[PDB]
Amino acid sequence: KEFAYSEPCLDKEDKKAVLEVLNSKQLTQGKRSLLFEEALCEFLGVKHALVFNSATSALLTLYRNFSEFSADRNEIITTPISFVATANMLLESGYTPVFAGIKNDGNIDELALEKLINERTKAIVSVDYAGKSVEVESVQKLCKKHSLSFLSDSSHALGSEYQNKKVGGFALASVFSFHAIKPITTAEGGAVVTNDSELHEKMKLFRSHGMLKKDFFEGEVKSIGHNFRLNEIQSALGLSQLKKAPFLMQKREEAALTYDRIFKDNPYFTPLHPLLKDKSSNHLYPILMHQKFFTCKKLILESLHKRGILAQVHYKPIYQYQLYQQLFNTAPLKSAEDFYHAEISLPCHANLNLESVQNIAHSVLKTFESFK
Amino acid sequence: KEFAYSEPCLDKEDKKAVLEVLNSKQLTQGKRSLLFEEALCEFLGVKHALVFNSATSALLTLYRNFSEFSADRNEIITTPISFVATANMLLESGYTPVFAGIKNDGNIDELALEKLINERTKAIVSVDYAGKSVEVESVQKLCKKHSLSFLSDSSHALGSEYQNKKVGGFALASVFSFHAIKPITTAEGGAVVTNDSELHEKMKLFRSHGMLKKDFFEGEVKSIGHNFRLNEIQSALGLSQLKKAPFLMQKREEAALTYDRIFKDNPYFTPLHPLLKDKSSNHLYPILMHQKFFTCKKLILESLHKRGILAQVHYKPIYQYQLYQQLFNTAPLKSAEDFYHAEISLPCHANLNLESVQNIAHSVLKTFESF
Repeated sequence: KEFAYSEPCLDKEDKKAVLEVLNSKQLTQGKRSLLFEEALCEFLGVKHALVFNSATSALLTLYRNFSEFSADRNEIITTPISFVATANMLLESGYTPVFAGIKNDGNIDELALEKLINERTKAIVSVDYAGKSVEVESVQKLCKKHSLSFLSDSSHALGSEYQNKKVGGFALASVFSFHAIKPITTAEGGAVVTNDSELHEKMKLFRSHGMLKKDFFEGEVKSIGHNFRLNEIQSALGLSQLKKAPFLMQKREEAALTYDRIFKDNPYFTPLHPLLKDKSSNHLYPILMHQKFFTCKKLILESLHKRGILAQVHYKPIYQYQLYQQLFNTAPLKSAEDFYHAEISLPCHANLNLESVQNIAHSVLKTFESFK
Repeated sequence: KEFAYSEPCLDKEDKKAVLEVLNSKQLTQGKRSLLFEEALCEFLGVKHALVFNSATSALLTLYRNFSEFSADRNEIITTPISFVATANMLLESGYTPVFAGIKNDGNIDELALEKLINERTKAIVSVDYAGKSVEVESVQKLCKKHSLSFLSDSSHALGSEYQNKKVGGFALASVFSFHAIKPITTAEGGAVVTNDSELHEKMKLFRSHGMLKKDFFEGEVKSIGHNFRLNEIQSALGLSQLKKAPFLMQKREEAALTYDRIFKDNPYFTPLHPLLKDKSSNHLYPILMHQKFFTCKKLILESLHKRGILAQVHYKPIYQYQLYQQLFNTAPLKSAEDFYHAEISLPCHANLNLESVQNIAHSVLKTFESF
């Protein structure tokens, strides 16, 4: 009885909505992506939404279009505790990533950003790690104080709130992901949401060949564009999943709460969930091992896998990859290293019932006792 | 009724294939894209196939990866008669397009190509117009001679043939589209096929974050990559569609033959379909107006639309786009400007029955008669 760390959660209505699209003659560039984009705007309380084939494609369109590029303003500060894509797309946009420290919770350290700004600094890119909001008030005030763009990678955090308001409209722009195992899914897919109308329209054309309507037969191209559209089949699934996002988020919060209960005051590791101040998407359920276990990681992990718990680790500090060590040869950050050595993401998704969570939790405990 | 120039043609097994995926816990990065890639290899007779979210992503991926970029060899020759993405992706790859001349069959003229090869030339990019294969054997030589890469944008041409051999394994790599209205669809999708194993592996990495699998928990990244994966839902549809690609192509062929019959010896335009010498995918059915009609295109098309025929023109020559003026200022080519004014694409797709074709054809003639 094997448990992936996350799974898609599709139901009858989701399937019904996909079938409906298979019966029509518009498979792409149609009503359903617009409908999906409108429903996100409503859901998040923002003005503008664009859906893409992936969040990685959405990150790129944002990075390329928030402002024009200047070799004099070429550094962007971001976290090294993110999926590599957050960084890879900076490089594809011509920026140099500058890596900040993080906190116990895995989020970018709002205190340690000051130290790192210089003349080259163009933006801060934050990540709502595990779906937990970063300290928005701070980064905003800092970004204003320094004429910096605030960009939010909120891939994990569709549904998450900060001071009882849903993440999405705190930054110049925010990226979400609808990858298979994310809070809601379109199989693959992402979005950029924004309150700036000019940004929206500019990254709308980047998304689709830079084609402006004209004759009906003829169009105009003033700038480059790709084909990063999200098709109608995946838009229908998105609509359908969105309509139940608060229910799905609550099923995960329930899993989190069962874990907390059973894990309370254990001698082995610190779960992050009880430390939440606002509502979270609960994309991941992280535990942070105590130092004594660091040299056991792999053995701890293999021992979990053998019990059917396919635990993962989020994330390897980005600067540690070969690509980043060749380009920047970055000096390690202790906040990053410690978190990486400590973090384990346990199974957490909407489809896990009480029994499975109980079994998994008790079983995690047996694993750590196995050592000492 | 209202006739769009092309449509998807899905059936009950297409619909059944998609449901099997929704019932599964694997919606992306799964068996089915591998299977679809495999089935594309078997269909084409090539060693490697990679599927992407769109043909534009496949192009960028090929363009960025077929060789390392050098400011010295920064010129790639291509046709101006192609969808824009063909060039937008050259710009994004830092190359400069050199627009060649076209034949009146819409294809890049394989003779006006030597004139253009200089010191900074890296590759030739042909487009298989309307599914018609370019003069492959003649391009393979001009590229072998001048040490250039041959890259084929065969977007429209899955199923097409050259000297009774499937288009796909003639170039260094070939790109196909599975967009909603292409020979087969995955709604949105594309592919790069190749017989070059090193290039396959490199493009595979570019398609997915550059992530190399180490053990279960860790990987390595040595070069950037994106997220241009095709998911399991569309792969499943791809497979179901590919299995009937020959049937669908033969429906489009029959529709073209009907047009051909009704249009025989007409005094208004010349259709391209009868001119073929090899099997084509028939992605479009192009007709070329006689010179004396160029002057009224706007009114001829509006009255075609008026009768319900949603005809289209492929293509506005790429250099005419504001963007390409600002950059290269390109002086018009006589062959491409002509073809542009002459061309109208009539509806052509697998679901267009005999009555419909016989009606559209009749309406087309009536519209030209009234001028």
